[PDB]
Amino acid sequence: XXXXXXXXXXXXXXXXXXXXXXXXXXXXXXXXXXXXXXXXXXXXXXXXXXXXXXXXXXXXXXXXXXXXXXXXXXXXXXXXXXXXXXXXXXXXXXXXXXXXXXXXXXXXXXXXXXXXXXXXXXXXXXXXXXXXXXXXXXXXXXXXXXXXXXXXXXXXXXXXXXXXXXXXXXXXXXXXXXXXXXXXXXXXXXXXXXXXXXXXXXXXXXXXXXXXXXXXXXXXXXXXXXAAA
Amino acid sequence: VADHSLLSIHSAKVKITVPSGAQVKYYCKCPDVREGITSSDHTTTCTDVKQCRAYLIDNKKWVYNSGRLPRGEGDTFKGKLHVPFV
Repeated sequence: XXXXXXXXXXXXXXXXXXXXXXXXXXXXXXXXXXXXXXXXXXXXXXXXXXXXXXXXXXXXXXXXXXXXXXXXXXXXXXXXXXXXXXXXXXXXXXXXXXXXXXXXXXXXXXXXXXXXXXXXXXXXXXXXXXXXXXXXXXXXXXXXXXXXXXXXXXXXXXXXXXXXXXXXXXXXXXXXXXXXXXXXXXXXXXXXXXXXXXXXXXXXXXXXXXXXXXXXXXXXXXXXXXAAA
Repeated sequence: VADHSLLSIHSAKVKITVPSGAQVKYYCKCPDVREGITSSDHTTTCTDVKQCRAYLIDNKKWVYNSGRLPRGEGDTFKGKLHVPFV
């Protein structure tokens, strides 16, 4: 139960500002015994290093964000911050916080551990949001393939990315394929999530997709029946 | 060349800086950053100014090859240069 958790994502217009928070918890050490990085990963790219801080002094910034991003840290609240100003279309990325024990003051190098956060999405564009419509993909009795049936749900017409899809509140994970999103000719995203199950449990066991789209605040639980479809 | 005006203190740690982005070659007797090709670094491990590498690889301008020069260990760079007073 060591943890780093980002917050502050969103859709921000060009030449505006945004602030990202990374909350630090768990460990065997005092707060302030870590160096902290911000890293960003753009859509379909590698990892870009953004900036660093440790005890509130050792700082530094990539020329991409230099004189535009200010990293700061509060050691009393266990909080790492990135204030970003004058945003551009080329800052659009998943931002990760990550912690280093190489550059900590107490220098306990033998017992080294990294740790990275879960990532927070910053999109720089003209703003908007749209929630998905969620539709069952129904299993057919004629589509019984060797005792296996497939069922799913289609998550359609949303913006921006991402949606998260779970099955039966996380109780069904085996055989689950959640597809990458496709950008439709409408300019909106769509994806399908599917799962393969025993055909014998159709109409006797309940299957529910759980779809979350954070930018619209849409949470949708969808029952999938054994409708041939 | 030495320049211990660089090695200030970061209120508990010994703090190196740089002239203009020049190449400062740095580590201390303790274990910390071992080369030093950087902007202004700090020093996690050591504290004393008197046990650190305040160096200036600032080879934007060559020199005369005085006997009272420390070698630039990397290479025999160019800079063949005349004598006026033949």
